Amino acid sequence: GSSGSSGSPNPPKLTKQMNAIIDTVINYKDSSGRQLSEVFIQLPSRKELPEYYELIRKPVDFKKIKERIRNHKYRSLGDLEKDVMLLCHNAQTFNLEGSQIYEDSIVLQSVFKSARQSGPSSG
Repeated sequence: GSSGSSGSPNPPKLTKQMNAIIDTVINYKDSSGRQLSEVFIQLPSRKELPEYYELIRKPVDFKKIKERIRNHKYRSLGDLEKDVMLLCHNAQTFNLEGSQIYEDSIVLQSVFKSARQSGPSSG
């Protein structure tokens, strides 16, 4: 099973870490201005595109991932990875390979990992 009440609110050292990563991933750009996270901001409704929810297991978005950090939901950094990686995979599953949205997914990932290290942390 799993347990861990949300007694005290995550510290500034942890919360910040989460933000840094994402804040960088979502802000990360590839084209000459055309961001990628754009197509990863909001998702299609269940009525318009239901099939999406049929194949996709957990169609999560970015607005939700962030809403959690501010909701003291995520217990540890790992949790963030579970979603972040999910929000990406979901795409590679829907969007064809070597496609426009595809490549992006792969990129966002490379940025996520790097972020963890390359951040505001300045000894």
